[PDB]
Amino acid sequence: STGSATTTPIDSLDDAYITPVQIGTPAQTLNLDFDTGSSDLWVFSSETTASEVDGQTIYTPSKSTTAKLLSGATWSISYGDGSSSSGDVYTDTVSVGGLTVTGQAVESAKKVSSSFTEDSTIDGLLGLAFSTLNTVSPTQQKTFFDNAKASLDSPVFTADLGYHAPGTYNFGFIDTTAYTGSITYTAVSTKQGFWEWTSTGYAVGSGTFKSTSIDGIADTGTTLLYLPATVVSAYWAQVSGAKSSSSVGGYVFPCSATLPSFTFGVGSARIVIPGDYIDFGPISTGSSSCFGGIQSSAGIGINIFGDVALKAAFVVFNGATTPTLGFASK
Ligand SMILES: N=C(N)SCc1ccccc1Cl
Repeated sequence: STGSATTTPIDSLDDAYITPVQIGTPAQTLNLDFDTGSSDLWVFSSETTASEVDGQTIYTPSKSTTAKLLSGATWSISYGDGSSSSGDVYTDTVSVGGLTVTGQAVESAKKVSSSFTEDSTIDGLLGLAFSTLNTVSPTQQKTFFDNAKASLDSPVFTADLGYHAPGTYNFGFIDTTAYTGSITYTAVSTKQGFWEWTSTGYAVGSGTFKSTSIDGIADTGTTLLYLPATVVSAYWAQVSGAKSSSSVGGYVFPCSATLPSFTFGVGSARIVIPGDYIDFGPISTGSSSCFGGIQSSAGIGINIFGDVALKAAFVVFNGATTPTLGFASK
Protein backbone atom coordinates (compact mmCIF):
# COMPACT_ATOMS: atom_id res chain seq x y z
CA SER A 1 0.00 0.00 0.00
CA THR A 2 0.88 3.68 -0.23
CA GLY A 3 -0.47 7.05 0.86
CA SER A 4 -0.04 10.61 -0.41
CA ALA A 5 -1.29 13.76 1.32
CA THR A 6 -0.77 17.45 0.73
CA THR A 7 0.72 19.50 3.54
CA THR A 8 -0.03 23.22 3.71
CA PRO A 9 1.63 26.11 5.60
CA ILE A 10 -0.55 27.44 8.42
CA ASP A 11 0.36 31.06 7.65
CA SER A 12 2.33 33.31 5.31
CA LEU A 13 5.62 32.61 7.13
CA ASP A 14 5.52 28.79 7.00
CA ASP A 15 5.47 28.70 10.82
CA ALA A 16 4.20 25.11 10.61
CA TYR A 17 2.47 22.79 8.15
CA ILE A 18 -0.85 20.97 8.46
CA THR A 19 -1.92 17.75 6.77
CA PRO A 20 -5.49 16.40 6.75
CA VAL A 21 -5.97 13.10 8.60
CA GLN A 22 -9.09 10.94 8.70
CA ILE A 23 -9.90 9.47 12.12
CA GLY A 24 -12.75 7.14 13.01
CA THR A 25 -15.89 5.83 11.37
CA PRO A 26 -17.47 7.79 9.78
CA ALA A 27 -14.29 9.76 9.14
CA GLN A 28 -13.57 12.86 11.19
CA THR A 29 -10.97 14.94 9.34
CA LEU A 30 -8.50 16.86 11.49
CA ASN A 31 -5.56 18.94 10.32
CA LEU A 32 -2.47 17.64 12.09
CA ASP A 33 1.12 18.83 12.32
CA PHE A 34 3.34 15.97 11.11
CA ASP A 35 6.33 15.97 13.45
CA THR A 36 9.40 13.82 12.77
CA GLY A 37 10.76 14.97 16.15
CA SER A 38 8.14 13.27 18.34
CA SER A 39 6.18 10.04 18.44
CA ASP A 40 2.67 10.79 19.72
CA LEU A 41 -0.46 11.19 17.60
CA TRP A 42 -2.65 13.48 19.72
CA VAL A 43 -5.74 15.50 18.93
CA PHE A 44 -8.03 18.15 20.26
CA SER A 45 -11.15 16.29 21.30
CA SER A 46 -14.55 16.33 22.94
CA GLU A 47 -12.59 15.67 26.16
CA THR A 48 -10.44 18.80 25.90
CA THR A 49 -11.13 21.38 28.62
CA ALA A 50 -13.64 23.68 26.93
CA SER A 51 -11.85 26.94 27.73
CA GLU A 52 -8.71 25.52 26.06
CA VAL A 53 -10.42 25.03 22.69
CA ASP A 54 -10.60 28.07 20.40
CA GLY A 55 -11.52 27.23 16.82
CA GLN A 56 -9.82 23.84 16.45
CA THR A 57 -11.67 20.90 14.95
CA ILE A 58 -12.14 18.20 17.60
CA TYR A 59 -12.21 14.40 17.51
CA THR A 60 -15.30 12.98 19.22
CA PRO A 61 -14.65 9.30 19.93
CA SER A 62 -18.25 8.63 20.99
CA LYS A 63 -19.30 9.39 17.38
CA SER A 64 -16.86 6.82 15.95
CA THR A 65 -18.12 3.25 15.71
CA THR A 66 -14.51 1.98 15.58
CA ALA A 67 -13.19 3.94 18.60
CA LYS A 68 -12.26 1.97 21.71
CA LEU A 69 -10.93 3.38 24.98
CA LEU A 70 -7.44 2.06 25.65
CA SER A 71 -8.18 1.36 29.29
CA GLY A 72 -5.81 2.85 31.84
CA ALA A 73 -3.62 4.58 29.26
CA THR A 74 -2.51 8.19 29.66
CA TRP A 75 -0.04 10.45 27.91
CA SER A 76 1.77 13.71 28.53
CA ILE A 77 4.24 15.51 26.30
CA SER A 78 6.09 18.81 26.01
CA TYR A 79 7.63 20.58 23.02
CA GLY A 80 10.61 22.81 22.26
CA ASP A 81 8.75 26.06 22.95
CA GLY A 82 7.68 24.83 26.38
CA SER A 83 4.15 24.01 25.25
CA SER A 84 2.53 20.78 26.39
CA SER A 85 -0.55 18.59 26.29
CA SER A 86 -1.88 15.48 28.05
CA GLY A 87 -4.86 13.15 28.23
CA ASP A 88 -6.12 9.62 27.69
CA VAL A 89 -6.07 7.24 24.72
CA TYR A 90 -8.37 5.58 22.22
CA THR A 91 -7.59 3.19 19.42
CA ASP A 92 -9.30 3.93 16.12
CA THR A 93 -8.89 3.77 12.35
CA VAL A 94 -6.61 6.47 10.98
CA SER A 95 -6.04 7.24 7.31
CA VAL A 96 -3.53 9.56 5.69
CA GLY A 97 -3.74 10.24 1.98
CA GLY A 98 -5.51 6.94 1.33
CA LEU A 99 -3.28 4.80 3.60
CA THR A 100 -5.26 3.21 6.43
CA VAL A 101 -4.10 1.89 9.80
CA THR A 102 -6.54 0.11 12.07
CA GLY A 103 -6.01 0.11 15.84
CA GLN A 104 -3.90 3.27 15.83
CA ALA A 105 -3.43 4.91 19.23
CA VAL A 106 -5.19 8.27 19.08
CA GLU A 107 -4.23 10.30 22.11
CA SER A 108 -7.13 12.48 23.19
CA ALA A 109 -6.20 15.77 24.86
CA LYS A 110 -7.81 16.60 28.16
CA LYS A 111 -5.45 19.57 28.62
CA VAL A 112 -3.41 21.69 26.23
CA SER A 113 -1.21 24.67 27.00
CA SER A 114 -1.96 28.21 25.88
CA SER A 115 0.08 28.19 22.68
CA PHE A 116 -1.97 25.26 21.36
CA THR A 117 -5.26 26.93 22.29
CA GLU A 118 -4.11 30.14 20.62
CA ASP A 119 -3.36 28.41 17.31
CA SER A 120 -6.71 27.62 15.76
CA THR A 121 -5.14 26.04 12.65
CA ILE A 122 -3.53 23.00 14.30
CA ASP A 123 -5.91 20.28 15.50
CA GLY A 124 -3.14 18.05 16.89
CA LEU A 125 0.18 16.38 16.13
CA LEU A 126 1.13 13.21 14.26
CA GLY A 127 4.52 12.01 15.44
CA LEU A 128 6.92 10.35 13.01
CA ALA A 129 10.05 9.86 15.13
CA PHE A 130 10.83 6.40 16.53
CA SER A 131 8.20 4.73 18.69
CA THR A 132 10.64 4.50 21.60
CA LEU A 133 9.78 8.20 22.28
CA ASN A 134 6.02 7.60 22.51
CA THR A 135 4.74 8.87 25.88
CA VAL A 136 1.74 6.59 26.46
CA SER A 137 1.85 4.89 29.84
CA PRO A 138 1.83 2.16 31.04
CA THR A 139 1.95 0.56 27.57
CA GLN A 140 3.94 2.52 25.01
CA GLN A 141 2.23 2.84 21.61
CA LYS A 142 3.45 2.79 18.02
CA THR A 143 3.49 5.67 15.56
CA PHE A 144 1.31 5.73 12.48
CA PHE A 145 4.37 4.96 10.34
CA ASP A 146 5.47 2.01 12.47
CA ASN A 147 1.97 0.56 12.37
CA ALA A 148 1.74 1.07 8.59
CA LYS A 149 5.24 -0.07 7.73
CA ALA A 150 4.66 -3.78 7.11
CA SER A 151 1.85 -2.99 4.67
CA LEU A 152 3.79 -0.37 2.70
CA ASP A 153 5.27 -1.10 -0.72
CA SER A 154 8.58 0.18 0.70
CA PRO A 155 9.23 1.00 4.40
CA VAL A 156 9.68 4.74 3.85
CA PHE A 157 7.99 8.08 4.01
CA THR A 158 9.05 11.29 2.31
CA ALA A 159 8.71 14.95 3.22
CA ASP A 160 8.51 17.52 0.43
CA LEU A 161 7.72 20.78 2.19
CA GLY A 162 6.98 23.92 0.19
CA TYR A 163 8.34 27.43 0.59
CA HIS A 164 5.27 29.62 1.02
CA ALA A 165 3.36 26.89 -0.85
CA PRO A 166 1.82 23.44 -0.30
CA GLY A 167 3.92 20.28 -0.42
CA THR A 168 3.53 16.55 0.06
CA TYR A 169 3.98 13.70 2.53
CA ASN A 170 4.18 10.30 0.82
CA PHE A 171 4.14 6.91 2.51
CA GLY A 172 5.46 3.73 0.97
CA PHE A 173 7.07 5.05 -2.22
CA ILE A 174 9.58 7.54 -3.54
CA ASP A 175 8.16 9.88 -6.21
CA THR A 176 11.04 10.11 -8.66
CA THR A 177 9.39 13.11 -10.34
CA ALA A 178 9.53 15.21 -7.15
CA TYR A 179 13.28 15.95 -7.05
CA THR A 180 16.20 16.78 -9.31
CA GLY A 181 19.46 14.86 -9.57
CA SER A 182 20.02 11.96 -7.18
CA ILE A 183 19.11 11.25 -3.56
CA THR A 184 22.11 11.08 -1.22
CA TYR A 185 21.61 8.75 1.71
CA THR A 186 23.30 9.18 5.07
CA ALA A 187 23.47 7.17 8.29
CA VAL A 188 20.98 7.58 11.12
CA SER A 189 21.40 6.96 14.83
CA THR A 190 18.17 5.97 16.57
CA LYS A 191 19.79 5.97 20.02
CA GLN A 192 17.92 9.10 21.16
CA GLY A 193 14.71 8.16 19.28
CA PHE A 194 15.19 10.79 16.56
CA TRP A 195 16.11 10.80 12.88
CA GLU A 196 19.60 11.84 13.95
CA TRP A 197 22.34 12.22 11.34
CA THR A 198 25.61 14.06 10.72
CA SER A 199 25.91 16.83 8.17
CA THR A 200 29.34 17.11 6.53
CA GLY A 201 29.55 20.92 6.71
CA TYR A 202 28.27 24.23 5.47
CA ALA A 203 28.77 27.32 3.33
CA VAL A 204 27.41 30.84 3.63
CA GLY A 205 26.29 32.43 0.37
CA SER A 206 28.92 32.02 -2.33
CA GLY A 207 31.61 31.34 0.27
CA THR A 208 33.83 28.30 0.48
CA PHE A 209 32.47 25.11 1.99
CA LYS A 210 33.64 24.34 5.52
CA SER A 211 34.02 20.61 6.11
CA THR A 212 32.91 19.90 9.66
CA SER A 213 30.66 17.30 11.27
CA ILE A 214 27.35 18.63 12.55
CA ASP A 215 25.21 16.09 14.39
CA GLY A 216 21.53 16.97 14.36
CA ILE A 217 17.97 15.79 13.85
CA ALA A 218 15.69 15.99 10.81
CA ASP A 219 12.63 17.56 12.45
CA THR A 220 9.56 18.60 10.46
CA GLY A 221 7.94 19.80 13.69
CA THR A 222 10.53 22.54 14.28
CA THR A 223 10.15 25.70 12.19
CA LEU A 224 13.73 26.98 12.11
CA LEU A 225 17.28 25.73 11.56
CA TYR A 226 19.22 25.50 14.85
CA LEU A 227 23.00 25.09 14.50
CA PRO A 228 26.14 25.62 16.58
CA ALA A 229 26.87 29.20 17.62
CA THR A 230 30.04 29.32 15.53
CA VAL A 231 28.13 28.42 12.35
CA VAL A 232 25.25 30.82 13.06
CA SER A 233 27.62 33.70 13.84
CA ALA A 234 29.41 33.10 10.53
CA TYR A 235 26.08 33.28 8.69
CA TRP A 236 24.76 36.46 10.30
CA ALA A 237 28.11 38.24 10.01
CA GLN A 238 27.32 38.38 6.27
CA VAL A 239 24.15 40.44 6.86
CA SER A 240 24.63 44.16 7.53
CA GLY A 241 23.03 45.16 10.79
CA ALA A 242 22.20 41.64 11.96
CA LYS A 243 22.63 40.99 15.67
CA SER A 244 21.65 38.57 18.39
CA SER A 245 18.95 40.11 20.55
CA SER A 246 18.46 38.68 24.03
CA SER A 247 15.18 40.59 24.34
CA VAL A 248 13.72 39.15 21.15
CA GLY A 249 15.28 35.70 21.69
CA GLY A 250 17.62 35.27 18.74
CA TYR A 251 19.21 36.80 15.70
CA VAL A 252 17.33 39.62 14.06
CA PHE A 253 18.20 41.57 10.95
CA PRO A 254 17.02 44.65 9.05
CA CYS A 255 13.95 43.85 7.00
CA SER A 256 15.62 45.81 4.16
CA ALA A 257 18.37 43.17 3.88
CA THR A 258 18.86 40.68 1.08
CA LEU A 259 19.83 37.45 2.86
CA PRO A 260 22.57 35.12 1.62
CA SER A 261 21.87 31.45 0.99
CA PHE A 262 23.05 28.74 3.38
CA THR A 263 24.38 25.40 2.16
CA PHE A 264 24.55 22.22 4.22
CA GLY A 265 26.39 19.02 3.36
CA VAL A 266 24.88 15.57 3.04
CA GLY A 267 27.84 13.31 2.40
CA SER A 268 29.50 14.73 -0.71
CA ALA A 269 26.22 16.36 -1.78
CA ARG A 270 25.04 19.88 -1.00
CA ILE A 271 21.60 21.30 -0.23
CA VAL A 272 21.21 25.04 -0.79
CA ILE A 273 18.71 26.99 1.31
CA PRO A 274 17.87 30.21 -0.56
CA GLY A 275 18.22 33.40 1.44
CA ASP A 276 14.49 34.14 1.25
CA TYR A 277 13.78 30.93 3.18
CA ILE A 278 15.67 32.42 6.15
CA ASP A 279 13.37 35.47 6.50
CA PHE A 280 10.68 35.06 9.18
CA GLY A 281 9.39 38.57 8.91
CA PRO A 282 8.90 41.46 11.33
CA ILE A 283 9.45 40.66 14.99
CA SER A 284 6.15 42.44 15.71
CA THR A 285 3.58 43.96 13.36
CA GLY A 286 5.00 47.00 11.57
CA SER A 287 8.57 46.53 12.80
CA SER A 288 11.53 46.96 10.48
CA SER A 289 13.46 44.32 12.44
CA CYS A 290 12.99 40.81 11.07
CA PHE A 291 13.47 37.45 12.76
CA GLY A 292 16.12 35.11 11.39
CA GLY A 293 15.45 31.56 10.28
CA ILE A 294 18.89 30.29 11.33
CA GLN A 295 19.39 30.39 15.10
CA SER A 296 21.86 29.06 17.65
CA SER A 297 21.30 25.63 19.16
CA ALA A 298 23.39 26.56 22.19
CA GLY A 299 21.34 25.73 25.26
CA ILE A 300 19.02 23.37 23.33
CA GLY A 301 21.51 20.52 23.57
CA ILE A 302 21.02 19.31 19.99
CA ASN A 303 21.19 20.75 16.49
CA ILE A 304 17.88 20.77 14.62
CA PHE A 305 17.40 20.64 10.87
CA GLY A 306 13.88 22.03 11.00
CA ASP A 307 11.58 23.21 8.23
CA VAL A 308 13.92 25.97 7.02
CA ALA A 309 16.42 23.29 6.01
CA LEU A 310 14.04 20.48 5.09
CA LYS A 311 11.88 22.59 2.77
CA ALA A 312 14.95 23.13 0.54
CA ALA A 313 15.07 19.36 -0.09
CA PHE A 314 13.15 16.24 -0.93
CA VAL A 315 13.72 14.15 2.19
CA VAL A 316 13.46 10.38 2.50
CA PHE A 317 12.85 8.88 5.94
CA ASN A 318 13.94 5.29 5.32
CA GLY A 319 12.55 3.01 8.02
CA ALA A 320 14.21 -0.19 6.85
CA THR A 321 15.81 -2.46 9.46
CA THR A 322 18.77 -0.08 9.50
CA PRO A 323 17.18 3.35 9.04
CA THR A 324 18.76 6.03 6.88
CA LEU A 325 17.92 9.53 5.64
CA GLY A 326 18.03 10.66 2.02
CA PHE A 327 18.25 14.21 0.69
CA ALA A 328 17.81 15.49 -2.87
CA SER A 329 17.63 18.95 -4.34
CA LYS A 330 14.33 19.87 -6.00
N1 LIG B 1 9.93 18.22 17.26
C1 LIG B 1 9.63 18.09 18.56
N2 LIG B 1 8.49 17.61 18.94
S1 LIG B 1 10.80 18.54 19.79
C2 LIG B 1 12.15 19.29 18.83
C3 LIG B 1 13.07 19.86 19.89
C4 LIG B 1 12.98 21.21 20.24
C5 LIG B 1 13.78 21.75 21.24
C6 LIG B 1 14.69 20.95 21.90
C7 LIG B 1 14.81 19.62 21.56
C8 LIG B 1 14.01 19.09 20.56
CL1 LIG B 1 14.20 17.42 20.16
